[PDB]
Amino acid sequence: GAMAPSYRVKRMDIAKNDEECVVNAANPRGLPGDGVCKAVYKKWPESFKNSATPVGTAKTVMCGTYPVIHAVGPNFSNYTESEGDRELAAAYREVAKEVTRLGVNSVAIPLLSTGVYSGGKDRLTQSLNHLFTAMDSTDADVVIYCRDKEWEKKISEAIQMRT
Ligand SMILES: c1cc(-c2ccc3c(c2)OCO3)n[nH]1
Ligand SMILES: c1cc(-c2ccc3c(c2)OCO3)n[nH]1
Ligand SMILES: [Cl-]
Ligand SMILES: [Cl-]
Repeated sequence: GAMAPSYRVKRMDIAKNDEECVVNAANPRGLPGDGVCKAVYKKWPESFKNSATPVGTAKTVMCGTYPVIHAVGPNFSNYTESEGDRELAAAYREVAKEVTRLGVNSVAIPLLSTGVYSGGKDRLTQSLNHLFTAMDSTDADVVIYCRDKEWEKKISEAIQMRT
């Protein structure tokens, strides 16, 4: 575990992370995808061997010895708000199981279902709160990666508010 487990947020490509493993915002079919998923495909293509996994689950595949945790958030275009909320919470619980199993001291994580699976809604708070619900009981240092300047500020505020 980390000596003083923390949350941090950085505004940069998660493919450039400085953590011991990465979470991919994966699609269920293990396809290269878009956004975070395509960045992860470019950096760790070997990790897409048999990475297909259902919505609400995570499946880890090693790129060398570097673990890629493929976490499949729901696409809110297809799910009801209620069912999507349940699957988004479930994906993050499976990420916490994998991070724990791997024994890493740090993990790079995107906000699941906030991009093209958002169904056109701002889900920063919904996705971040499910991240915290899952990761709070882990002792890994968590580094959240985002692209938007305003999201960075809002994620940073939410982290600092609970310290
Ligand atoms: C294509 C674009 C990017 C990207 C991701 C996050 C960023 C960023 C660029 O500039 C500010 O924060 N990664 N692949
Ligand atoms: C649309 C979204 C992105 C993207 C790629 C990598 C990222 C990211 C966003 O947020 C952190 O790591 N590229 N084009
Ligand atoms: Cl997404
Ligand atoms: Cl973002």
